[PDB]
Amino acid sequence: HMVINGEMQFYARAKLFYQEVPATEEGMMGNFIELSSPDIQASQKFLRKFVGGPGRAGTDCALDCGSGIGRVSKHVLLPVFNSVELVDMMESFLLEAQNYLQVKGDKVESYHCYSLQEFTPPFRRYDVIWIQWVSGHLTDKDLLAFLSRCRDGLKENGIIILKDNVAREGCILDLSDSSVTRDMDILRSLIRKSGLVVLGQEKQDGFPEQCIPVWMFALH
Amino acid sequence: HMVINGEMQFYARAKLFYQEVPATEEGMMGNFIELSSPDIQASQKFLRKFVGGPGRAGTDCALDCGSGIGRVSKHVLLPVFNSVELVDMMESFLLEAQNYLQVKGDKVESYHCYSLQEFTPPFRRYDVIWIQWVSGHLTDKDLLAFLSRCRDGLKENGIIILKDNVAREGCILDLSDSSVTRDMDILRSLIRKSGLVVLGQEKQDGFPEQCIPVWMFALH
Amino acid sequence: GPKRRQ
Amino acid sequence: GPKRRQLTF
Ligand SMILES: Nc1ncnc2c1ncn2[C@@H]1O[C@H](CSCC[C@H](N)C(=O)O)[C@@H](O)[C@H]1O
Ligand SMILES: Nc1ncnc2c1ncn2[C@@H]1O[C@H](CSCC[C@H](N)C(=O)O)[C@@H](O)[C@H]1O
Ligand SMILES: [Cl-]
Ligand SMILES: [Cl-]
Ligand SMILES: [Cl-]
Repeated sequence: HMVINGEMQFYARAKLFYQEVPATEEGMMGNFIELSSPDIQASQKFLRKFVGGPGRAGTDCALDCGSGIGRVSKHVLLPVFNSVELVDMMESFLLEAQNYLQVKGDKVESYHCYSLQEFTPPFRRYDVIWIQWVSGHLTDKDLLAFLSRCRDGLKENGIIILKDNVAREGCILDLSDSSVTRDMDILRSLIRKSGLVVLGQEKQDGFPEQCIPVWMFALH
Repeated sequence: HMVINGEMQFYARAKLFYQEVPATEEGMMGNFIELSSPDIQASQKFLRKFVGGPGRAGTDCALDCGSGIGRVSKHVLLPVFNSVELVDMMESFLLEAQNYLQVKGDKVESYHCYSLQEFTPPFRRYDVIWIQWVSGHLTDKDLLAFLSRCRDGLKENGIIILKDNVAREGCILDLSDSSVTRDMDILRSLIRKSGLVVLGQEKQDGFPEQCIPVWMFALH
Repeated sequence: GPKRRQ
Repeated sequence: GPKRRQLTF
């Protein structure tokens, strides 16, 4: 398997990249702003399948990991959960979130400014942990560790929702933004080693074929 | 396998790294100066197997790629070839090469200050093209293309000598010096795709277990 | 976010 | 040049 040495340079380049990313929806989507609306629609449906019900994930608390300005929180999490917490490494994005979230912002418990590879989700606190388009910014070693700590942050019947780009074959390391586009097999291996099981799995439809496929995973 | 996007960042970081490497044999060896002597002895013996006599590479002209200050030129190439050319992206190393290659500098035809991924070797000019401890600084795409251009630079019966670290399993991307350490399957795959075949190959002896293995390849 | 293919 | 070998966990 491929391995990345010198993480210090990896994470540092990512911060320099995001310092120049506008705190707007267009910034979050990497100039694929037109894909935000189908992303929201598919996520809302996927979330409804694993939340609310007997033996299903509760609706009390959620965590938005790599939240950016809170695009996912505003349109997916805050309508469903009583309180949502955002965590992101860019304080400029967490600051703008208070504007962008508008009324839904009233249900935000806290804005945590942390890098995920240094963050420990509070123990047994969340019904749902949402990890969207940020797992590629962690090395395989750091992603494995973070998923394990997320699992410990789950309440009873809690789940982790992971949504990200997944290559059909062969990984891509983008040094411009310090991200790894993993493929299906290596991503499943990392999920397995972390002690998590795949509950549900759906490919994002309606996205242009020129884009890397996007997948949603329900994990616990 | 792995694909690297953002090649601009990759090569820029490597120049920043080598700007702090001292223009000495110890600097060329990444501080492993104790390994320079067994490296040179194995390279000398390996070269003798493929040079001189009918059907084998001539002794008139050699190209030293990623030469640094000319460690390989001084101890391996200049005792054998009538003229040697050095190519390296670092002006500081090539300036020092002129002083470092004192006793045999009269046989050094040129000091080319260029990056290998931007360098076109002259058509059918070289009996031997030596590529040691620099192929890891080129992306797969750029190394593949560079090896194809080197093939065109060979005179009839000429050969490419590739010497580098070969990972035991999987590839290692090191962001501190902008290098990729490839395993044997990936390396042989790039040699093949470039239109070259392995005339011979030999593992470096006398090297420590604490270091990645080193291999020599004769290509034509 | 979304990224282009190769 | 030479590099130290990495470990696999
Ligand atoms: N190592 C890291 N730790 C925490 N956050 C990170 C991170 N690397 C990148 N990020 C954040 O991850 C976000 C990726 S853009 C995605 C934003 C949001 N998940 C959405 O779907 O709209 C950016 O806000 C960036 O600041
Ligand atoms: N893209 C590139 N183009 C040309 N030279 C490069 C390069 N990337 C790294 N180098 C050079 O490759 C050398 C690696 S140190 C190895 C030096 C020499 N081959 C020896 O064995 O003694 C450095 O001098 C560095 O300047
Ligand atoms: Cl599973
Ligand atoms: Cl190894
Ligand atoms: Cl090991």
